[PDB]
Amino acid sequence: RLKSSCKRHPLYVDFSDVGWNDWIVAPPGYHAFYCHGECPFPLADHLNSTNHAIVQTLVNSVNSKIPKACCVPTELSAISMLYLDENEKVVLKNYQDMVVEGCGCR
Amino acid sequence: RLKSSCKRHPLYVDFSDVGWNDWIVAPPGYHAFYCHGECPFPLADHLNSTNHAIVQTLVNSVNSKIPKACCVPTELSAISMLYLDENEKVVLKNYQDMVVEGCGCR
Repeated sequence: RLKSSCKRHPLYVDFSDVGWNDWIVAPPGYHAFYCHGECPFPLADHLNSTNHAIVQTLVNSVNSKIPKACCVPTELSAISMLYLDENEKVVLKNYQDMVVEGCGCR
Repeated sequence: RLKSSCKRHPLYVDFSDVGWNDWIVAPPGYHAFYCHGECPFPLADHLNSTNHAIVQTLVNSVNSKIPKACCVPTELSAISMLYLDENEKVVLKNYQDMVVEGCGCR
């Protein structure tokens, strides 16, 4: 766990490995992706940072006791899941914030 | 840099230390705060996590090559700043995402 600038990485999630296939009927898993990568001080353009992230990035370069801005997901999307609630009812719900579309520094 | 659950920490930022007092007339600095703290697998309630964060937290507990959800700011607020643009014009602008109100796992 350590690499260049903040970016999106591939990550398929199998519901059976995380023990969710018990309640999630479908899909069996999904391409979720994830974010990772240092948020540099010279602030990459392409990479987006909130004003706070920028302020913190700068402070960090003049004082290291303060952490750099983290590389988290900034753009997400949803996926459908057919599952069974606590009462064994079959539900088809559209779950938000499941897939990482874009990454950024925050 | 290493502590318990994700939480907000105090952080005053002096524009002179980060070399911004040159263009920012006022204020001289401000209480920005910052976020830090591990995002545990048993997922603290009070602490908020996106669906993705939850999925990633879980994966992480069954595979460590994948990073835990990061502790970033989830609720921010703005502050006013009187500054001078590139043309030496005095501007009073309300800058968004400057202050960390709440923290979370993403």
